[PDB]
Formats: sequence, structure tokens, C-alpha cells
Amino acid sequence: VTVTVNKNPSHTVPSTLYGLMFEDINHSGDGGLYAELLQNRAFQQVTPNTAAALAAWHPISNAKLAVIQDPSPVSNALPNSLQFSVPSGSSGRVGFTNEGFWGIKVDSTWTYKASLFFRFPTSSSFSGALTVGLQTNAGRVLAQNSTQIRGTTTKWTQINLELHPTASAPDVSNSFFVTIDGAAGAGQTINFAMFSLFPPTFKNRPNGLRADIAETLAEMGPSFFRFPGGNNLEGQTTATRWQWNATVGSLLDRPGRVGDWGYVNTDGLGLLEYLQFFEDTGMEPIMAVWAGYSLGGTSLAENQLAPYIQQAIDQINFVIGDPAKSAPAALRASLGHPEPFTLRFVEVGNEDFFAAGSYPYRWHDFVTALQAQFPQIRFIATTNAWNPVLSPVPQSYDVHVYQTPTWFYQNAFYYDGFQRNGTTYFEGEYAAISTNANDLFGTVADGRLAFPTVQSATGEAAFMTGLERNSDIVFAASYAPLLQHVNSTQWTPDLVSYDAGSVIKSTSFFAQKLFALNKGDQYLPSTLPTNGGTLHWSITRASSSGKTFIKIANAGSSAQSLTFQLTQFNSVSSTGTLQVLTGPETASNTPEAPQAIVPKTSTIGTGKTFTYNAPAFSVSVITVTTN
Ligand SMILES: *[C@@H]1O[C@H](CO)[C@@H](O[C@@H]2O[C@H](CO)[C@@H](O[C@@H]3O[C@H](CO[C@H]4O[C@H](CO)[C@@H](O)[C@H](O)[C@@H]4O)[C@@H](O)[C@H](O)[C@@H]3O)[C@H](O)[C@H]2NC(C)=O)[C@H](O)[C@H]1NC(C)=O
Ligand SMILES: *[C@@H]1O[C@H](CO)[C@@H](O[C@@H]2O[C@H](CO)[C@@H](O)[C@H](O)[C@H]2NC(C)=O)[C@H](O)[C@H]1NC(C)=O
Ligand SMILES: *[C@@H]1O[C@H](CO)[C@@H](O[C@@H]2O[C@H](CO)[C@@H](O)[C@H](O)[C@H]2NC(C)=O)[C@H](O)[C@H]1NC(C)=O
Ligand SMILES: *[C@@H]1O[C@H](CO)[C@@H](O[C@@H]2O[C@H](CO)[C@@H](O)[C@H](O)[C@H]2NC(C)=O)[C@H](O)[C@H]1NC(C)=O
Ligand SMILES: [Cl-]
Repeated sequence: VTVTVNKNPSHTVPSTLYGLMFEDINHSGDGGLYAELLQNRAFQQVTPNTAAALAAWHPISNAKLAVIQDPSPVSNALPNSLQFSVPSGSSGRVGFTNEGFWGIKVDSTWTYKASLFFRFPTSSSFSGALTVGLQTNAGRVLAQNSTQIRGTTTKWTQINLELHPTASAPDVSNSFFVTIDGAAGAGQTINFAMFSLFPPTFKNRPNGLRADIAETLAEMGPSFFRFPGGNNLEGQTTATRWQWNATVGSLLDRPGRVGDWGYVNTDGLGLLEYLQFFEDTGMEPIMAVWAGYSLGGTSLAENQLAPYIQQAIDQINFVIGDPAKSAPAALRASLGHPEPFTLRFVEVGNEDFFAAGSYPYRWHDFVTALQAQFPQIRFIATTNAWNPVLSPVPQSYDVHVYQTPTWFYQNAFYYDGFQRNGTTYFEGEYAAISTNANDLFGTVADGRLAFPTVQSATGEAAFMTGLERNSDIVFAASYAPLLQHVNSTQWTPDLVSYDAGSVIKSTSFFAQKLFALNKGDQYLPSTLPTNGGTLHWSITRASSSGKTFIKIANAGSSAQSLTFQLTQFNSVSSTGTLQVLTGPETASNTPEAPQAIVPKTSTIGTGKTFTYNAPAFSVSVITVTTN
């Protein structure tokens, strides 16, 4: 195929074209990006006196454990405590462990910060050391530290101890422990609350993020971060929706909530931690607000919305408001960040195409109020575009699609037919999820992808060339989901996977990275690909340097030759860089083979006219300099 590349651009490529979509799914927040190592650290949103309330906690020796509704809890937000009892007639180490999120990486180059609160519910004669530490799951101590406590301590008391392992563990099958001497402790009861164990964090932020994951996200060169959902925004009912103000301030004051993926969220990854991550990485937010619908099916009635609209105003004021003018903005300043954060885009709800009967009045009432308070923000509608008709007219829509790899290359012209009428489009969730057109959301046995494949990433890349061609109206696009804990998964495939110790970069990750890191500010129109075909391309140019990025997706089973014609340019470099992602159709990066499929860089001969053989199932970027 002969591809003519015009010198005169057709439009400016948005700075926001490629970015990330986050919600806490597959333990992407708790157990993932948020660096806390203890699971069920504060007994949030569990039922006292059940086995479920003790999830992740285990006795050492003859310890007796129960989660209680404490008569004198550590805080209003944290009503549950761990009741630890040592039988009379005891000796030797006694206590309890936390298994982490399916393990804990123990590294001799890391300092860990352990903390907990305790009190004796009945004043006692106990006198002895409280030891915290890390052990292998077979019981070998890796690190420990201790402090003296007394049974006369009936008031809540925080212990803060560092841990300094001298040797790394051989694997991640390790636990945090708390012990006393069982002879000293015989017959004693202690109540505990609000445990925490942190490793070193990204940018050394207090209450911050897991560095290997945070660095992997920054490596893809994203421009935006959509958060906090996604389904995790919505709750199952009004009462269990995400609420900004429950996620800020002391961890003692964050109640947590039951999320939308079968597990409790601590809300330790809260609004300020998100915003600080954006500052640390150069991303801008696309922030969602709850919009009167929850996943159990209930829409608030129109005459019930006012307090929820106010809460959305408060949320935005926390991010951008003048501290002198609102309580939320004053709270951001009191938490150490008096300058406003950047916020250009707010999404109204999530997937309101499931509740399109009520979205017209919810959209109308939310956006009327929010646009008046925040004239500069662009509000994003979540129903299917133009059906139903919304008032006020949306300036943006969020479009989601989960489909087969084949659908993606067949639908690369999705935006070409749209009118250009001042509305922009956010492809806020997309992925090729299954090879089974008849059951997309099924099991791996029935075609669901466990991990992205070369097939899936190449189909996505073909669709992405269409997003880039149509970036006069498409302003943003993000794969979903972003993150997966391989030991606790509710959705596959995912962009980036991990266990307690290591990260896996998928084929799709590398397609996202190749697109985002090789993107000019000028879109150069070219000969169109075949609508419905397997071979697609998109060309952009950096206005300041002349670097010219030719992105090619061959989503089919045969190699195809392209002849690029750049004769409209006065000069084209005689060599270019070539970056190629390819492999067997069904190949994936997995925990067992995490680098099976990675990009390869080389040089190729270029000029005013030059050829390139795009392999079957490949994503290629050719970079030349043009003037
Ligand atoms: C700005 O440009 C937009 C993009 O071109 C315009 O969007 C179009 O808006 C009209 C309403 O004004 C929509 O038309 C409705 O279509 C439905 C039926 O639809 C569906 O089936 C067709 C096959 O026929 C399919 O293409 C869709 O995906 C659906 O499966 C009618 O029942 C209504 O009475 C009405 O005709 C278009 O659907 C819509 N196009 C797209 C691509 O979304 C928009 O109106 C413009 N906005 C302004 C303010 O001017
Ligand atoms: C036990 O924990 C304490 C408290 O975290 C550690 O003491 C700190 O050590 C660091 C690094 O040497 C100092 O910067 C702090 O000033 C110390 N704080 C206090 C309150 O003393 C101590 O190193 C830990 N001991 C072991 C064996 O891990
Ligand atoms: C977060 O703020 C919301 C208000 O924006 C609080 O919810 C209100 O709580 C009061 C007292 O229980 C109720 O009478 C109101 O009906 C609630 N309003 C809404 C909109 O839900 C919520 O309690 C705050 N969360 C925390 C942890 O303090
Ligand atoms: C967490 O998931 C990992 C990755 O799947 C598990 O490690 C694998 O375990 C299987 C079954 O024992 C082995 O065949 C693989 O070779 C292991 N893979 C790797 C890369 O080590 C791990 O066991 C899981 N952890 C828990 C606690 O279930
Ligand atoms: Cl397919």
C-alpha cells in the first residue's frame, strides 16, 4: 500500500490524548498502588465476632483472637478492635500475624515503618516488651523491634517502630507479626486497632504509593489520570458510594467503605494522595463526581439531589478552591497544600447509560449547579452520545468499549463520520478482552483473555490510530483496567499486573507506551487505511523539532508492505528509528514469563519515499526528522 503523508497538518493533537483510567479493582489501590502492606489493617466495614472480620490475621501459638465492636473505640471512624488474649498456663512467643496482600516483599535495603494502637481493656499487672516484626510464613524472624508496655495502659496508645531486615527473604511468603512473651502475658487481654506497615514510598511521600508500580505508570508517559471510578465510584447503594470527605485527613478518621469489586476499601488512597501523585508525575486529573445513581439500580429522585450536588461542589473546592472561601479548600491548606491543584475536567457519574431514564434530570441539575460554580471546568456526560438528548448540551462524552481484537481493527473509523460540532470525546475505558464475540465477559476457557496478547494489543493499536486521526474531536483515551494483583483478580485482561514483589508489563502496556511517547503536536493527514482492514497507521509531527512519528498497526496474520511518500517535505532524514512490538498471535507476558514480548529498537533506511514491511501482528513506530 502506498501512503502519501501531507506536509500541511490538519489539526493540533491534544496534550491529553493518552492517559490512564483508575479505580480500585483487582486490588489496584489497597494491595496495589497504595503502599500499605497489611490487609484488613483496621477491621473496617467487617462484622464483629465473625471469621470474615479476621481475614488476613492468624494466631501465633495459643493466642485467642476476635474482632469486637469496642466499647471505647480508637476513633469514631474505626469502631472495631482486635481482641488478643493469651490463655493462663502459657509460655513462649504468642501473638498474631498478618499475611499481607498475598505476601510481603522483605528487602534488606528497605526501612519499614510499623505502627499500631493498643490499650488494655481491663487494667492489668502486665509488664514486658511488645515486639513487632517480619517473619517467613514458616516462622523465621526476618526483622524485629520492640518497646516496653504496661497493663496499666487503659487509654489508646500508638506504637511506632521501624524494621530493618539484614537479609532479603527468598520469596514473598512472609508475614507481619506482633508478639509478647507468653509467660509474661499469661492470662492477659489487649485490644488493638489501626495497624499499618509501610515500605519506602514513591517520592518518599507520607502515606504514599508503591514505587515499582508508580514508576511503571509514569514510564507510559500518560497525560491524565481518570479517577476514582469507574464502578468503584458508584457504590451498590447511595449509602456505600465513594465520598471525598471520608478519604481525607488522619487515617484514624477514614471509615473505609465496601467497594464495588467484593472487598473493603480502606480509603487510605484518598483524594489528597491521588492529587499529590498527579503533581509528582505531571498528570492532570479527570475527576469523577457521584451523580445520583448506584449499581443496585436506584436513582435518587429529582427532589433528593441537592445535598449530593453540594457534596460534588465541596469535592471540587477541595481540589481547586481558594482556602479563604470554602471549608474544603481550607482543609486542603490545613493538610499542607494551600496552592490549588490543576483540574480541567470533571465526569458526571459513571456509565449512566445503565440509568439513562434518570440521567437527563441528574445531568441537568448537577451540571447547571456545577458549571455556575466552576465556569472553567469541562463536564463530561456518561450516557451513550446523543441518546438520550441532554440539557445543557454536553461539551464532552465518555465512550467505553470492551470487545474482541477483531472488533477493534474493524472499528478504527468509529469517529471519522461524527460531525465536528464542539463536542469532544473521551474513550475513557477500552480493551480487547476476549476472542469470543458470543460471550465477551466470560471465562478464560470460553475465550476471555487472562492477560493482553499480541493479538489484543495490535487490534487496540489499530483502533488507536483512528483515535489519533480523529483527535480534533477525541481529546483523551485510556485502557481499562490499569492494574491487577495476580492473586486477587475480578477482571482480566489488565494493562499492568503484579504480585507482592514484582511487576509485569503487558503487550497492551507497550502499545500504550509506544503511542504516548511518540506523539507530535501536529497531525499529518495521510492516505486512509481500508475501513474494516487489518493495516492501520497515523502520523504526527513535533512542531519544534520536526521529529515525525509514523505509527503502524498490523492487526492481521500476514505481513504487509507500505511505501511512504514524504515528497511534500523539503528534507527527510536518510535514517529513522524503528521500534517494533510483535510476536506470536496469542503470546502474553505472564508471571512465569514476564518479558516474553518486549519492544525492539533498530535503525531503518528512510528518505522522501521509503518502504517498510510491517510484520503480522505488530505495532511499529518509525521516527524520522522532516522539514
Ligand atoms: C453533534 O454531532 C453528533 C455526531 O455526528 C450528532 O450525533 C447524532 O445525534 C443524533 C441526534 O441529534 C443521533 O440520532 C438519533 O439516532 C437515533 C437512533 O440510533 C441508533 O442506530 C443508528 C442506525 O440507524 C446508529 O448509528 C446509533 O449508534 C444507534 O444504534 C434516533 O432514534 C433519534 O430520534 C435520533 O435520530 C445520532 O445517533 C448521533 N450520532 C452519533 C454518531 O452519535 C449530534 O446530534 C450533534 N450535536 C449537536 C448539538 O449538534
Ligand atoms: C526500632 O524503631 C525505632 C523507632 O522507629 C528506631 O529508632 C529510630 O531510628 C531512626 C534511624 O536510626 C532514627 O532516625 C530515629 O530518630 C529513631 N527514633 C526513635 C524514637 O528512637 C530504631 O532504629 C528501631 N530499631 C531497630 C532494631 O529496628
Ligand atoms: C462526608 O460529607 C457528607 C456530606 O456531604 C456527610 O453526609 C451527611 O451526613 C449527615 C450526618 O450523618 C446526614 O444527616 C446527611 O444526610 C449526609 N449527607 C449526605 C449528602 O450524604 C458524611 O457523613 C461525611 N462523611 C464522613 C466520614 O464524615
Ligand atoms: C500468587 O500468584 C502467583 C503467580 O501466579 C503464584 O505463583 C505461581 O504459583 C503456581 C502454582 O504454585 C506455580 O506453578 C507458578 O510457577 C508460580 N509463579 C511464579 C511466577 O512464581 C503464587 O503462588 C500466588 N500466591 C498465593 C499466596 O496464592
Ligand atoms: Cl478476535
